[PDB]
Amino acid sequence: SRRYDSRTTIFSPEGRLYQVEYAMEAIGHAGTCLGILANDGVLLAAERRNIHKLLDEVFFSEKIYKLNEDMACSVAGITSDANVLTNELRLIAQRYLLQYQEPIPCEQLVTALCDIKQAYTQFGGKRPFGVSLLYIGWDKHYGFQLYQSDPSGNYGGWKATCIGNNSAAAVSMLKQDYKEGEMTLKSALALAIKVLNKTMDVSKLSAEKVEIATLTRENGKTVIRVLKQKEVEQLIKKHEEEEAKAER
Amino acid sequence: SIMSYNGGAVMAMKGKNCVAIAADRRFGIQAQMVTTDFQKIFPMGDRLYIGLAGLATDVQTVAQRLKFRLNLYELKEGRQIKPYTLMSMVANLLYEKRFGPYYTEPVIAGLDPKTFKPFICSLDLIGCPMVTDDFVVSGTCAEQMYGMCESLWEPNMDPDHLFETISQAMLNAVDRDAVSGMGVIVHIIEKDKITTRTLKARMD
Amino acid sequence: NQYDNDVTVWSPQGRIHQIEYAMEAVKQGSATVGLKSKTHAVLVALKRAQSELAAHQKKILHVDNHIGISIAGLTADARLLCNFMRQECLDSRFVFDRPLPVSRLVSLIGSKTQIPTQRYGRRPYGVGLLIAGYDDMGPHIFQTCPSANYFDCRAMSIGARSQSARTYLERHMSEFMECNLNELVKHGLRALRETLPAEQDLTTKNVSIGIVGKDLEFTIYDDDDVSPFLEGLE
Amino acid sequence: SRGSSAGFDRHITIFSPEGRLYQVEYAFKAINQGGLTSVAVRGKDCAVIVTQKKVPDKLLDSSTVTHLFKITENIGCVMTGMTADSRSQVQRARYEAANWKYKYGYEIPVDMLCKRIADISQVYTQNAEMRPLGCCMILIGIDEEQGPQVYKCDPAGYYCGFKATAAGVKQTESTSFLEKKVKKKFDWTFEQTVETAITCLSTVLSIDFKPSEIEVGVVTVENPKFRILTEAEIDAHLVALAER
Amino acid sequence: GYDLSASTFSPDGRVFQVEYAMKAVENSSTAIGIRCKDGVVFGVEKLVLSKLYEEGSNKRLFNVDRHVGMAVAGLLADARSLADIAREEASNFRSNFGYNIPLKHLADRVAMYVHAYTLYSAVRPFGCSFMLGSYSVNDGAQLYMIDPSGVSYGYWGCAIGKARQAAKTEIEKLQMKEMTCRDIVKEVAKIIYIVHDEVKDKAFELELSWVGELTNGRHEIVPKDIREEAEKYAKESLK
Amino acid sequence: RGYSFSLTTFSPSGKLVQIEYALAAVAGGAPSVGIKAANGVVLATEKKQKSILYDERSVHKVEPITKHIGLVYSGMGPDYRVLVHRARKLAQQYYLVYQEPIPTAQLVQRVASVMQEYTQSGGVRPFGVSLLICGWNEGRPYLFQSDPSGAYFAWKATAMGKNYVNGKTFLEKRYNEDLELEDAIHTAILTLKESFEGQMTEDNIEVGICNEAGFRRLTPTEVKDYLAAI
Amino acid sequence: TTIMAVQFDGGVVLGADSRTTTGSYIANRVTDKLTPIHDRIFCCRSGSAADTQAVADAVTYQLGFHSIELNEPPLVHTAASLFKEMCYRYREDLMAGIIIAGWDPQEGGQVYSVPMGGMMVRQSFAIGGSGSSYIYGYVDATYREGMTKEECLQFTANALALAMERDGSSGGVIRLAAIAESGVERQVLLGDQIPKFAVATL
Amino acid sequence: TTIAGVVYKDGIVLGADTRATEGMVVADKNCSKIHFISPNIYCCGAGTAADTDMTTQLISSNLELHSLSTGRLPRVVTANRMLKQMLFRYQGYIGAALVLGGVDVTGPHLYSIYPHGSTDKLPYVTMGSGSLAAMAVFEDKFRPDMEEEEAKNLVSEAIAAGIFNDLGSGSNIDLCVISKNKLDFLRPYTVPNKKGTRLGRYRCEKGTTAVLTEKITPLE
Ligand SMILES: *[B]([O])([O])[C]([C][C]([C])[C])[N]C(=O)[C]([N]C(=O)C1=[C][C]=[C]C(C2=[C][C]=[C][C]=[C]2)=N1)[C]([C])[O]
Ligand SMILES: [Cl-]
Ligand SMILES: [Cl-]
Ligand SMILES: [Cl-]
Ligand SMILES: [Cl-]
Ligand SMILES: [Cl-]
Ligand SMILES: [Cl-]
Ligand SMILES: [Cl-]
Ligand SMILES: [Cl-]
Ligand SMILES: [Cl-]
Ligand SMILES: [Cl-]
Ligand SMILES: [Cl-]
Ligand SMILES: [Cl-]
Ligand SMILES: [Cl-]
Ligand SMILES: [Cl-]
Ligand SMILES: [Cl-]
Ligand SMILES: [Cl-]
Ligand SMILES: [Cl-]
Ligand SMILES: [Cl-]
Ligand SMILES: [Cl-]
Ligand SMILES: [K+]
Ligand SMILES: [K+]
Ligand SMILES: [K+]
Ligand SMILES: [Mg+2]
Ligand SMILES: [Mg+2]
Ligand SMILES: [Mg+2]
Repeated sequence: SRRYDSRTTIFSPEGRLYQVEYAMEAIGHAGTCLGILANDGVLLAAERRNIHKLLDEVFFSEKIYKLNEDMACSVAGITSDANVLTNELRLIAQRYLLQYQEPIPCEQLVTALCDIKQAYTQFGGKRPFGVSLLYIGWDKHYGFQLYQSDPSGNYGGWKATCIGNNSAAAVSMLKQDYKEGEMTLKSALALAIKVLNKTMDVSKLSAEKVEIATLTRENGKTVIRVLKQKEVEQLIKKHEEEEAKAER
Repeated sequence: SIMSYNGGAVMAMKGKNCVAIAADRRFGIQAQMVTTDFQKIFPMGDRLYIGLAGLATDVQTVAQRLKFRLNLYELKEGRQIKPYTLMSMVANLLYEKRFGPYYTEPVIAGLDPKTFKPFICSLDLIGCPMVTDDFVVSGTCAEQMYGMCESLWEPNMDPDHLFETISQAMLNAVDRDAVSGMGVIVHIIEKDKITTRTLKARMD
Repeated sequence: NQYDNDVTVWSPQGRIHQIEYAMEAVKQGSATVGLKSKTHAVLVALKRAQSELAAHQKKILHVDNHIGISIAGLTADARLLCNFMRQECLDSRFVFDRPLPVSRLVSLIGSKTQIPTQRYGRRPYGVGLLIAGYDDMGPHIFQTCPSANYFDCRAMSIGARSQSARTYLERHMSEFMECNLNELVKHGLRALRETLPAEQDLTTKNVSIGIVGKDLEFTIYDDDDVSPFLEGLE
Repeated sequence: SRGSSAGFDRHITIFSPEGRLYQVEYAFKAINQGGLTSVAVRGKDCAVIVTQKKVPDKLLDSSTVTHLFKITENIGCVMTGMTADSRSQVQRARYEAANWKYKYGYEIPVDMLCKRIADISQVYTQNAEMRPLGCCMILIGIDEEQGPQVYKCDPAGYYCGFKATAAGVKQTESTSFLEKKVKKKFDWTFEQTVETAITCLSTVLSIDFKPSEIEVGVVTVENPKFRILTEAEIDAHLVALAER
Repeated sequence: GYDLSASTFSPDGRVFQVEYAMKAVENSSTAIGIRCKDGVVFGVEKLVLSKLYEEGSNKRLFNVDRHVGMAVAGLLADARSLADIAREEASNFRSNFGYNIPLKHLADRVAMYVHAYTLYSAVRPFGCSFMLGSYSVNDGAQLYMIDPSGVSYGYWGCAIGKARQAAKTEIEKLQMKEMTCRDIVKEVAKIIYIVHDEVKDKAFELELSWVGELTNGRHEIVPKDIREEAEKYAKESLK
Repeated sequence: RGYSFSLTTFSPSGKLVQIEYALAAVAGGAPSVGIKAANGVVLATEKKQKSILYDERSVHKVEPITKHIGLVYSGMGPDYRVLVHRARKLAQQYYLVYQEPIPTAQLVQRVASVMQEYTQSGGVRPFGVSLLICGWNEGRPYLFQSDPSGAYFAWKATAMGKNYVNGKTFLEKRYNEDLELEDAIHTAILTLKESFEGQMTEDNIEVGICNEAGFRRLTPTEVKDYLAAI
Repeated sequence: TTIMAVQFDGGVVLGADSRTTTGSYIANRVTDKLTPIHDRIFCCRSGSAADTQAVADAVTYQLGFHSIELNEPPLVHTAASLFKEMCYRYREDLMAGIIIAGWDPQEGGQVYSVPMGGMMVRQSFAIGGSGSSYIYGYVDATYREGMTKEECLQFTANALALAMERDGSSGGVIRLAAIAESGVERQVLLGDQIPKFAVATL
Repeated sequence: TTIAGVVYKDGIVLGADTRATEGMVVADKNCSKIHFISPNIYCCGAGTAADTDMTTQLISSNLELHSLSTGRLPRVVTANRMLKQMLFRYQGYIGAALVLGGVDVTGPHLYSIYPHGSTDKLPYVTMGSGSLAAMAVFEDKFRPDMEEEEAKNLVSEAIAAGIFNDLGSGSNIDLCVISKNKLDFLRPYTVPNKKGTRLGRYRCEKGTTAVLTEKITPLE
């Protein structure tokens, strides 16, 4: 019925896709989520939105998802949409493993999902998924990697980036502090806390309010860990000590 | 008989706080040995292994398809699969092919990932499960295997005695079967380690 | 207005504008006339030519040995319907080894052409037909419309300025049943000629004729073959 | 909010800005288009359905004018609202019941039949392409453990069991009448069930009925088969009421 | 606007698209049925829109089974499609259950089919009302009428189309329960002549059919000689 | 046929307004409360129960999904009956494969996924309900909420429906982690008393509990007993 | 199996033996082969137990729904027609030799046979199943037009008894039913109540 | 397999042996053949084991969905119809031979259900390769309205007959007793068969088995 169809998969007069844009506005308001590549690993750090006192704490994270042995992701935007997509990512990764008997290379996993997102902008008359993702991983072709994908079905690789609230500000701070070819996990962790300290300008930064996951290699095996609150507090403490030095 | 085309044998056995699982190593096609290091026992967890005998192609398919399902299971759930739950997962996979089955009859051996209690079971080719408190066997020399396990197995065996019993049960059983053998591999599964051995064995 | 874009939307007057608009496609086609006697059914049609160098659009189509049609409206719809008719006729000869009675074929048309008038996103057929046939009940002329209604006729005209042709046919219809063939076709031509501007005449280039009857399978006369019928409009 | 509207929220079953479903609300209005009212009451021994029977046209075969329908031998129903919609719903209920008996080997409980019809109506409130049915179904039957039952479902897909209930134009007024009468009764339970039903109807309409102006259906613990009272049987109740 | 789809209720709880379809039936010329002692008779005022049309063109009286006649008003292509639905239903009933479909069941089944076209944006309601008539020794005479909403009732007498009310008021004068079909055809012809507006629509054919003891439960056209007499009676009664 | 286009779409500010309007149907529903005690869970709800004419026992808002899992909601009742039916079916599909009762969190994930579908799939609106789902497994109690978007959350205690904002601050100033189930039931009912209007009886509230022994509704007589103190 | 039914003025009598076999093991010695399809319509079943049970349950569903819709008791002829449709359509997958008998207000007592293959024929009386072979000559000699209900019962009980003695796949008890306007009366002849005919010793 | 059931005064007794075989070899000495359907309904299974397991699990699951909806105790007839309609649909390719018994609002009910979908409602039944031995015991000894203990004795005697006379049957006797008031799942009821003891010990000391290769992988 033509009267009620909002026509979600058509061009506007400038060659634009309005839903896609509109989905990108949803993302910009969601929890800030950054990724940082280092020489010995990759990390994700995310603002938590689940922070009311009466919440119960039952999973090992709020917005960090393990995809397969060698890969994880974080998300900004519509949570239920993110659940459908991360489920689909796990399925694609297992289909590839079944067929080839090796892990899916990171970029291939991202591309496979982005093609699904792409389809939702071109046919079927449905709303797109209101999700942007950051993907971290290791494979044998390009080692440690970080990708970003959005509701247009576009992706790229990054050394450091941010999606969600205050993204532009977070990327400026990264442009200025990030040392191409010279970062370590320990210095990326410092930078991530620096960045979240500034971009959560409402208000004072706490371990209850962020989530950090690291992805490293140990004895020929990928290790993916969500940092415990003791460690997050310790990094916050070190960042606060470090800013005391800032003048003299 | 379809199940004897490749031959082969697996068994598993329970001891005190430990389990053992073992397999012959031959990959052959009717009379002809093709290889002598063919894998039939696959990790499904740190302390949980599945052994498959039967048609080699289905041994590989079932292991691979099972792994697919288990990995999705573990990612989705909080956690490592329980032995009994693996059994049910395999049962369900085999019974979906009730009217065109995979020709394999697995055994499972492991320790509960939280309680470390020993578990062993086997299933027929259409997914009927059977848990036991002693041993299970599957392959072209099942009768031979039964005779050895019924005579040698005892309750509450420590790791060393379990290893000797499963090893002697396997070696002597496959030595009465033309299309099984060319080596034996044995995994002993304890709380704090896995011990993997290949046995001095007949090669004819 | 809000009521004229969907065949599924009744107006507050109990009308369906899409069906009425489809009927306009027939009123703007070139005129055709159909009439019958006791023994023959005849169709006569004016063919419109795009330019001075164009052939002139076919108006009369063979359906089966005992059935032919004249068309007005969307030519593509005319062919689709004609192909349906043809198939219904072949089917009945295949199954029963006898011609499909003309009144049953027309019923099948009514039932087929009604369906898209009641489903969203479908449209009526934009064609009207005159149907000439001969079977055990004698000669027939039927008319079909985009509304899926149909009519059994002593004679009929549809298309542009057909009112004139209809008047002529009413004026002389008491003569038709007793007419020999030549007389009957003459009558069809005189009716058709009423539809023309005063200047213009029936010629071998613009007239097409279809005839079926007791001893005659459905036959089409075009170009030089219409000249016998045009000479002696005297 | 308070009667706000965006987009197509009055034309199809999407949510309005207060979270309402206007099309569902409009289906309740369609129930009253018919101009009729129905009442149903349950006691310890029986359940009764009473409805108005309006035959304005003398040329009608009045034996074909009914809103009382047998669903199974043991489950009766009164329908209120748009007639063709109601008939369709009655057909679906007959199908659901017969299907249940074939698959499960025992008669569908009245609660389950009412639930199923209500769940089917629910789908029309969430899918955009069809309208709700503008009718309301009241079901009576005897449950082996719970005794006589009266159940009602509506175009929103809501359903409930009742001590007594009503539908159609005077539903509210009936509900008040019935409410006031039960609070009076010990163990909040009706006892003269046919009389209560007819009286309720008679008050809220102000009519004083002839026996051809109402229809009466019953199920009883002693006689669980759904039965329709004849004119004479209804008259005996009307007369016995008139005389106290 | 609230009147463009059968899947949209208005705020007052109406389905205007069904009402609009009803208006197409009310624009049509009048059809009547009367049930009597030994059968059912149908008459239709059949407007002749051109003298070029044959006698009998555009019948509004149909045989839907050997024992069941149908009389229609409204959009004629929709009515004919409904006559096909009724035929198919009677045919299927005979195949599945092994006997002639009872009138009431046929009426209810085709009514549910009509009803199904009043729920959805995907399709439109039928623009026709129709009567079904039959007779058997076991069931007696029966006359049902179905409208575009899918409502179905039984009647002693019924009229549909544009002079519906005038026709009913004449039908009410008859004691039809005590009359035979042979008597009633005359009265049907009489009534059609009364409600026919001879100023506004100039020419009409009377169409008559019946089913009763006298046709052995078969629905049949009234024979030509009897129709002509009934016309002559109707015309002279108009005087 | 079925409309194949989404009826929920993004607005120019990035909002899915149908979902927000579904949430408004939830906010206008009758109150519900869930409290996770140390040794169990209580779910409690108000009946928007007019009339003495209602047979209060004839339909329940607090419903079993499995022996160990139960649900309550705020919002539209008939929408809720759909989700109850699908949750039951999902729990049984899991049990057939794995031969173990579905963990509470796995049941919530699958139900929440169904609610997500109804925010994108063709020709349908979202569900106008929020679910509170209680369960016991891995030797431990669980309380989850699942909302019309398909988002879900684990709570220690919460409130939904009319006056939920106040309900949550009432619970914030009253819940402790070491609290027992009998006390929790008490505080759950006090939370409903905050926004009641009517005088509470055992016939116009419903209470369900979940512990090691399983999930069940409290009986009218048991509720009556807890209502004596209140 | 041996099944039979007989028409009388006002009703029908039905009967069956009660033996179910798998090979020559008796899996039920007191089978009820007379199954109510509606208040006054029964079918006698022979052939496959699984097939005739599934078909009878299906026709019971169809007939019940039809009857509610029409708001009248169903015709015996309708019940037989529905068995026929299903037994004919699926004749390649079913093994079912059925007798449908009952009472309706329009045609009274009626007996129809729907033998394997799915034809349908009305008869004064009908016999079927493997044991019927042994009683053709007996029923053909003994049948008389105009038998009473009681005579129909005795005629049925005797025929069945004779078949049961000879047919290894028939035996056990004789279940009888009489159907009339007034209702259904069932009874069982067991042991000494089964009619008795001497083995012909020297 | 030997499985059986009896209706006694106040309920149902179901019985079964515990042997499963693969060919003419015992694969399981302690197979559980009396399956849960609902808290008031149980079902013994014979025939192809994966089929009996899967069929009973599916119907139990669908019945649980049914009772969750109805809020009432399920009925034996409902299990019987579901089982038989599914088995008929599969035309005997699902090789489940069942003894279904329970107690519902209308009292005790016992059915035998065959693979092709026929069922027989009876006061005593038996199924499996041992079913004729068990049935001999019942024909000889069954009386209507037995007390609980007599019924239990009779069932276990019938299962013993199958155990000792049928090569397809063995090991233990399991019973399930179902009344309005009680469910007694008695597994094992009796252990009439025991392995003999081992006269000579074969405790193979470490090093008896020669080892080519060894890898120890430590775990957390
Ligand atoms: B009668 O026709 O001899 C009788 C009538 C029947 C009860 C309606 N039929 C039988 O006894 C037939 N037996 C069965 O159909 C039957 C019953 C139980 C199990 C099996 C079975 C079928 C296939 C494989 C294993 C077991 N059949 C008999 C004549 O075949
Ligand atoms: Cl993986
Ligand atoms: Cl992988
Ligand atoms: Cl798979
Ligand atoms: Cl043209
Ligand atoms: Cl054109
Ligand atoms: Cl027209
Ligand atoms: Cl025209
Ligand atoms: Cl049934
Ligand atoms: Cl009272
Ligand atoms: Cl009208
Ligand atoms: Cl669409
Ligand atoms: Cl449910
Ligand atoms: Cl469960
Ligand atoms: Cl409960
Ligand atoms: Cl036969
Ligand atoms: Cl037969
Ligand atoms: Cl017998
Ligand atoms: Cl049954
Ligand atoms: Cl067996
Ligand atoms: K809708
Ligand atoms: K039987
Ligand atoms: K015999
Ligand atoms: Mg060897
Ligand atoms: Mg060799
Ligand atoms: Mg078969």
